[PDB]
Amino acid sequence: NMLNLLIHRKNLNYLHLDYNFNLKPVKTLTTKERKKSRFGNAFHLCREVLRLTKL
Amino acid sequence: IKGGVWRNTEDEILKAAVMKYGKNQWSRIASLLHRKSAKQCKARWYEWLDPSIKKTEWSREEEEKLLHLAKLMPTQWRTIAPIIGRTAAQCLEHYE
Amino acid sequence: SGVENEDQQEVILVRTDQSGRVWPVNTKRQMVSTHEERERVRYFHDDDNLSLNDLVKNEKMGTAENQNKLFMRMASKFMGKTDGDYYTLDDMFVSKAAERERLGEEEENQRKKAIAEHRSLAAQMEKCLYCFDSSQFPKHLIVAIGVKVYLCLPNVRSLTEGHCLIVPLQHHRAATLLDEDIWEEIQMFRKSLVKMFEDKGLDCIFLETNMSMKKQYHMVYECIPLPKEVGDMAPIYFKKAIMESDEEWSMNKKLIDLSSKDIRKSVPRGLPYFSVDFGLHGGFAHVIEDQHKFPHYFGKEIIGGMLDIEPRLWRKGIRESFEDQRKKALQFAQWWKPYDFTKSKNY
Amino acid sequence: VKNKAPAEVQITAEQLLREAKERELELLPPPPQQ
Amino acid sequence: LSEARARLANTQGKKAKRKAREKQLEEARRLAALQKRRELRAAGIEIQKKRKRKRGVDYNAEIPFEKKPALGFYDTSEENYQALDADFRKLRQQDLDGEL
Amino acid sequence: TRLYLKAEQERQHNYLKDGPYITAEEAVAVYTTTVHWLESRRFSPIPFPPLSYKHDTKLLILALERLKEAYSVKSRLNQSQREELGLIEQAYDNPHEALSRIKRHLLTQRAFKEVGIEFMDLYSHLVPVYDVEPLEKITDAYLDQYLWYEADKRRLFPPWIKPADTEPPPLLVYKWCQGINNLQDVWETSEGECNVMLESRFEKMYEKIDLTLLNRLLRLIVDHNIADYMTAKNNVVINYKDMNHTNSYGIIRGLQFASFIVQYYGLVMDLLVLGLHRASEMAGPPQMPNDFLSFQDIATEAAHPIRLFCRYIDRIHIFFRFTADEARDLIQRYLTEHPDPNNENIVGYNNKKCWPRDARMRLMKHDVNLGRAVFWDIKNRLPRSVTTVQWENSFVSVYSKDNPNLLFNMCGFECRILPKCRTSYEEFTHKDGVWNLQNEVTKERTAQCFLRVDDESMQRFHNRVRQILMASGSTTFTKIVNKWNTALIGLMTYFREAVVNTQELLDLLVKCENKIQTRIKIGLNSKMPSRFPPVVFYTPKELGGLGMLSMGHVLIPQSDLRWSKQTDVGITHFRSGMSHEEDQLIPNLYRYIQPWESEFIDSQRVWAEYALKRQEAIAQNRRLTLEDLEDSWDRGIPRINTLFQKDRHTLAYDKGWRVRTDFKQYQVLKQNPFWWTHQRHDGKLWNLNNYRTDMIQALGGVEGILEHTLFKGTYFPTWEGLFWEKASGFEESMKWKKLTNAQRSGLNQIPNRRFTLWWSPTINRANVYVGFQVQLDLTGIFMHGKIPTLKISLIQIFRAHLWQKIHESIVMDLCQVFDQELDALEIETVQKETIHPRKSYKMNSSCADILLFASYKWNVSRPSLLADSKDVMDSTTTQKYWIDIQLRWGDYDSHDIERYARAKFLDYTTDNMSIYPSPTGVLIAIDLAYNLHSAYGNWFPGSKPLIQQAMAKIMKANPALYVLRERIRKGLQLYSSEPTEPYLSSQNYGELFSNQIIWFVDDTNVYRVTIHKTFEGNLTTKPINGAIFIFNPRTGQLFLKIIHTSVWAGQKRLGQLAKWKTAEEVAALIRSLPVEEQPKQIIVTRKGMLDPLEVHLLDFPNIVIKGSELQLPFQACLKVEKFGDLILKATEPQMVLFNLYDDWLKTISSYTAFSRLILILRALHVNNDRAKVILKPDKTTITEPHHIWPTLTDEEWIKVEVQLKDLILADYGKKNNVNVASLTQSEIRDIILGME
RNA sequence: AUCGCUUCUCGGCCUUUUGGCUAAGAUCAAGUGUAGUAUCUGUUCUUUUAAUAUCGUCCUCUACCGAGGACAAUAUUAA
RNA sequence: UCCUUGAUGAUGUCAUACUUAUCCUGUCCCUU
Ligand SMILES: [Mg+2]
Ligand SMILES: [Mg+2]
Ligand SMILES: [Zn+2]
Repeated sequence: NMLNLLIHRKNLNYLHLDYNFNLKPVKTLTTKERKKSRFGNAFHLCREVLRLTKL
Repeated sequence: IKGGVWRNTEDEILKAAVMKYGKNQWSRIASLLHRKSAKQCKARWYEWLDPSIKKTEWSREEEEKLLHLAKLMPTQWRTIAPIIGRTAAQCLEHYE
Repeated sequence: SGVENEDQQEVILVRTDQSGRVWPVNTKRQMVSTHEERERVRYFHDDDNLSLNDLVKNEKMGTAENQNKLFMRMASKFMGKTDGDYYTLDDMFVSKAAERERLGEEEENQRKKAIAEHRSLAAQMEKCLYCFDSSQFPKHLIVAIGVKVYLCLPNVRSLTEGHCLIVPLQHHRAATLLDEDIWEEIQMFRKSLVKMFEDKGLDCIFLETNMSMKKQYHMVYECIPLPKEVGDMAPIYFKKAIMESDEEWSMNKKLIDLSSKDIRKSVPRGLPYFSVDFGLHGGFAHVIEDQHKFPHYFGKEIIGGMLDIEPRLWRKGIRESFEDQRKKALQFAQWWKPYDFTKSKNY
Repeated sequence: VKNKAPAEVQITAEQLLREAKERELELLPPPPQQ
Repeated sequence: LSEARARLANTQGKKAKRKAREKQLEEARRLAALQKRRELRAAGIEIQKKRKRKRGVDYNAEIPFEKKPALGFYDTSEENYQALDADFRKLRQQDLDGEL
Repeated sequence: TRLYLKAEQERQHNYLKDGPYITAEEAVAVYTTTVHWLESRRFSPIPFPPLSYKHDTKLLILALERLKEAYSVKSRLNQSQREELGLIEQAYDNPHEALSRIKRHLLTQRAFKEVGIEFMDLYSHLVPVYDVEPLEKITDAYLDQYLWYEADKRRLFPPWIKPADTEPPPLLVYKWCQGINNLQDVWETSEGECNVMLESRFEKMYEKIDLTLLNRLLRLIVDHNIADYMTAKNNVVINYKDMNHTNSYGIIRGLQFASFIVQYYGLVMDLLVLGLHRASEMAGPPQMPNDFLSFQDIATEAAHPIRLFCRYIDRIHIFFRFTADEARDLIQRYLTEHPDPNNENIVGYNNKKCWPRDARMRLMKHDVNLGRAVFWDIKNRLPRSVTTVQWENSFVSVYSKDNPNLLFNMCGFECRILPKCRTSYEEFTHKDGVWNLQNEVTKERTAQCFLRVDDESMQRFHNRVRQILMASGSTTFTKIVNKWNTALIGLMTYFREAVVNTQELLDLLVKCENKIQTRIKIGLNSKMPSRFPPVVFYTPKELGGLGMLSMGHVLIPQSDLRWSKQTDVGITHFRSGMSHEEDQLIPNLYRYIQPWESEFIDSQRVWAEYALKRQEAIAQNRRLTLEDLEDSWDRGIPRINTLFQKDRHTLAYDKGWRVRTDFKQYQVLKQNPFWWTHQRHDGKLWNLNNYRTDMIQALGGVEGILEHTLFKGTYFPTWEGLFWEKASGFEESMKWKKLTNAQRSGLNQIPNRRFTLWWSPTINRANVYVGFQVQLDLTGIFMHGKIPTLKISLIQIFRAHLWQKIHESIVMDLCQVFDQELDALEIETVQKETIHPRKSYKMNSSCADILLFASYKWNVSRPSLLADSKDVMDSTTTQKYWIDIQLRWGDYDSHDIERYARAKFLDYTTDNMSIYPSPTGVLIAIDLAYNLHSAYGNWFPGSKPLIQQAMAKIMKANPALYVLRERIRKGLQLYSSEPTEPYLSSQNYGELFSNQIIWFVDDTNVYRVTIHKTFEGNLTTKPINGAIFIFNPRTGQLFLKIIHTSVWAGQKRLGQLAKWKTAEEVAALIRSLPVEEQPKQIIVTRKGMLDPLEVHLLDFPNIVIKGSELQLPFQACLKVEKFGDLILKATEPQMVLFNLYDDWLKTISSYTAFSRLILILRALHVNNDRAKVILKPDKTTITEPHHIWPTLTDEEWIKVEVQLKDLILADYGKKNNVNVASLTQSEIRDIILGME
């Protein structure tokens, strides 16, 4: 809920976090949408910690 | 497929292009004159278009210093030429 | 198919592949929809139009590039910069599966096959010394005429004494691109020129130099006779100069041996092959990569270097008197009178 | 038919400068009377 | 000679040449929107438009970054200034600016 | 470079201000010494190159070749290169105009255009590269050729001027060592005797050549016009971007003839150092000059302390023999001029720290003072205005009663010689790094030479590899490896046996090798973690590898020596080299490169052997053959195969080419490692075929190598005739002309695509990349890691849903096999499920690819494999039977298809995610990357021998797998002659006469043309009516399709659509023909029809189309007057029927009639006129108008068969000059029926 | 002479004007053929058959409504 | 006081000539 509330607050409606913590784009992205939706090591590292805990 | 004989039109465009671009941009000048490269434009400038090139008649003391330097430095016209104040080609031609 | 009325006529639009097979040619980006509900379902814009038999057809007809068409477009400006991870060239490639401009792929393909290819072919064809109805075509250096090939003599001062050529009637660009009937008629001229030059006490070298198969030069099959005390040394010079030829650290293992196998079933249909033959016994072959460190002559350089001839003969030629000195064909015809097989009317 | 003959005008650099001044490829027109 | 004159004349780059054309296009679309709005006000149709910007409308509405003139030793509360004569039957865009 | 040109303008200004430095007394001394030397040698001055010089075109060709060698590596050319190559090609195409131009510049020109300068960065120092005008460069190159040829005729240079043509630099060091050994009593120290070795340089020799005195000395040597040209050529303007000065004092190194000036000025200073007397004793008399380290007498050797003296270009090497008296006297003179009260001479004395402590020079007061004193005496002999000699750049070594060793360092490697009479104490000979150099007189080994590589050459190699790792074309993986291989073979084939004695250089080789491998790995990103397969590096470039060479003890893991193959029995696992050993260790280059001592001993042997061989072969009167020559091909000092160079007769005029190649560094910007040799004169000097061969043997053989690759995905039967094709990639005109090197930042791994595709079953492994292992898009491919160009390749191979179509094509084909074997097994009806299409790329579960509906029951067996034999058993499970079809994409770790089949069976039948209708079905697993297939499940009786044959048929005939294989070959650009579809070639002819319907199709006479002369005389080409010849070899029915000229309205030049009209008419004929008479095989005479018909018969998938190596004379059948009059007189396309077996089948077998018809048609193709006479000899013999050939009884048929057989055989023997009475029956069969 | 207006010449203000840095930042080159856009010139509308696609009634299912099937001619193009 | 409304056809289109985000190049002529 935290990770996709962070997604939905940044208006990144074209991304999808599935239930096994894979982040995938719903469609094919433009250059501007791809420059906008590039996350850093904090979001992805927390996402992968949550993937290990869900395993 | 570059070069050949220089006409008056190319030389006047070369003069005006030195007036615009300067004496340190020769590939911008040689883009303005086709069938002439940058080395050719630079050489044509320093050998027939620089207004320090004395195109007048040789005096007496000039040719005396010419014979003295040519006996003094054998076949060294790029060294003799800034001393007697002429182009090395003119210096060699008048010596011959 | 297409017409392309080339200033009066009709030319049937055809395309050649790498293997030289000739195929009839039939006649803002919107980022189409490469997904579904959350799932990736197709990459390219026409992944649901092609059937399996249509894929078999396009695989048989298709020219051998399939990467260059995308690489040219994404090699261009305003494409962004690959910033290491999260946007590689692999997903830059995926993002360029846009919507082509209403059969624009078809129009460009048609335009390339038709107008560019035809123009190149016509240009080669009109300025060709071969392919009889051309512009230059000396026409008095002809000695033979056969079913589909003929003997000719070169346009220039002719490196050796009995220098002759084995030329087909049409542009074919290669011996591997020939059919078996034309090759068996070239081999009859070859077996006749060997028997003629052996009875004169000379020897034979048959050269074939095929450069890059996209320039459409005419096929010509050399025949350079030279003395028997020099022709016995001829496999050594070519064995030495083929291994010290084309770019070091090659891929294809230089100096193919054609003594038993022969050219047709030694070098695949599609790639350059300088080849040499020593009389009747086949000699050596060399698949040519790196078309700049391989001279387009290469065989007359070795022959004119072992005969100690000046280099003006092999590169660029020396022209002769346009009718006077080019009556060496009279001398060649009285040599080739007992050995003519292209007629029986000798009553 | 082209004729090679020595001319009389003999175009110079300052003539090129004067004929280059009147090209006016940078002077924007004034806005219209509104 | 023609290329010589055309290259001895030029001093501007890509961005200056696109900005000059962009200024001419902005002037053209301004006169076009001016004609449309003048027709809508002449016949009389009060279609309102939008604005989507943070700053910019603060210029005509009020004094932008107003500093009051410092006051002292002389009363200056009584005196005032007289506004400009409108005269909207002779006045032109060139007239407010002055001659070039 | 900008700081250098500031200092250089400063130096030229200080020369023009501060006058000559030369101090004219000293210049008169130099001039007069040179005059007395040249009159001492009776030297004949070089004239002007004459107007009718017979050798001038040879030297012009040599000079043009050397100028053309500069712009051969690159392909990006500006205007100056294009003008330069245009002038070279004009000088080829008209040599006498060029020679007139060159002689006119040599007589007249004295002011020259400005030259450019830049610097080659060698990472430790800089080298000037000079840029001269092309016309001037051609004139200079011819002048240089002429000067060196006339200097070698006139014997200008004595043999101590060292870069001579017939001496490699290791041969120079070897001659120096054995010349020290062959001096008289050179190792004796009993009465007090010292050896001194001085090694130094002429510090600023180039920089200080006064051009006036240079004019004086050149006018002593050559004609005054040539000397004025050479003097006025050195005085030009040097430019760099803003900077212009005039070279008024030094010389230009980058001139084509500057090598001659350098070696001659060094000769003048050799006369200054030695003196005229000792230099004349070294050169010998002019009537009988001696070679390099040889005097006339023993008494002339020991006359003076200077014994041996060589000069490499600016490096000086003198050897000194002193008696104790002369040594003490010269030390007294040095201590007189330079006293030392504090014994400080032992402090500043440099010694070589490469050798161990017992091996270096000891510090004794006498030896240190003698070394400094000999250096002082040689240093006083040179005026500091001419050149100087500095102590910090030189090394002196004294051998005495206290020093058992003298150290020296001549070429790029250092060496010390140690006599056995001095302190060795163990007379050993085991090391390959040593030289056992024998005394000449006694023929006994006196001393040993120990060879190490100099530290400067090691740092040179390290900077070379550092340059390879830079240079932005370093992401191509073959650019890197080829530059590495070139630098490595330059290093090894220069320093052959000194490499293994130098441990730091071996460690440096290992380190640089791992660095360029790490560069390749970072190019694949690969990870920091190891177990990256070394098979992708060291594999020869013909198998798709990099062809990387090796000089380090790297080993391959045992897990790489596993491979397999699927035959008719099943899968067979083969293994390389398993007993207990781990000796698979990359054949590193030192064993396969011959040491120099073996070269030098072997070369005199093989040249005397070749001399005797060609002497006995010319008296026996036979020209030399490739076998006896192949005995001694790669052996010699100039390498015996160099006698067969393209032009040896013009390389006899190329003199002074060692120093010319050693001064190409100042002319060409590219640095080569073979600056000391060239293949034109010296030969190849390395051969690595044994190395490549047992590299292939060490990696596991060719079979064990190709299992790492997608070779099985290409599905070539053999690997033999496979040729690679880098001529059609993206590196093309668009790439070549792409301007903007920031293009090569995203599109930088696109050269690497084919390589990355080829070795993809090892790069995309689990055990090479610890990774998250995502599934690729619509595939059963799992991509381990993020290999830069693999995903582009796998998307372009599987474009347009290829997994789904391969799956539904195997399901449909296996159903269709089940659609015809109903009444052999126990059935009702087979049925194909319509599941979701997203099941091919679903590894976790699957549902049902077919369902069978058996009549009563099937006691099936048990789960077993597709390649098992026996054991039918338990329960019956009525009405239900499922198969599944799994498609995988295996890698090197996991491509065992049977283990995969049983694993997925036990995982799919024992869970709840995948639910099957029955527990009694089978799944069939197929590996698309390896073309392997197997199965594991419940086999009911009579199903396993059906599924074996069915899968074996489908794995080589499925049209979707064909698209897969051809797209893999497409992306790999890998071609093949020698395997094809299996032809009819020889042994299959017996299969022509089976119960099937087989056709022969001949389109030889479709596009036939007639040539006639016009009013211009120019011959033109007009078409005639053609035909298509279709023949039944099992009934005799003929289909003649007349192709009219009208169709040819539309090209009429080269045609090329003829093949297509023939394939279209054959397809239309099969389309109109009913299904009862449709062919099973269509065998075509011409191979070019094999691809179009296979297109136009895609609607008829059951037709096999085969080519013929065995050619048939079916073109001659249209030579018959009936057929020719039917074709040529026609005006409408039509299908006409015939039978060439006219009435033969009543009494003759189909194959006897066919053999008779082949006899008749071949005799018509060759015999003609005589065949018609012999087949129609009598008017009373008749033929019927419903038939073609005359009515004969069977004995008459035997007679005419023997007759036409003689017609074929005698004419074959006539056209091949062979006897028909010695031919065996198989040869007679291959002559008559087809072609051998 | 002084004051004012108008010609004419000239001086001083005219930096009111060249708004950085790096390896002068680097390099230095073309021809032909097709396709698209713009401009100029010339001349046109309104007031039977072939191919492709799919409101009423009847029946069945589910909770008057919805879905499915069948039936009744319709639309386009050419002579 | 010229008359004096609740509004489903108008100016085009085609052809030829002159300059590209396509198209193909790594390329040559001619006399003594
Ligand atoms: Mg950027
Ligand atoms: Mg610009
Ligand atoms: Zn031709």
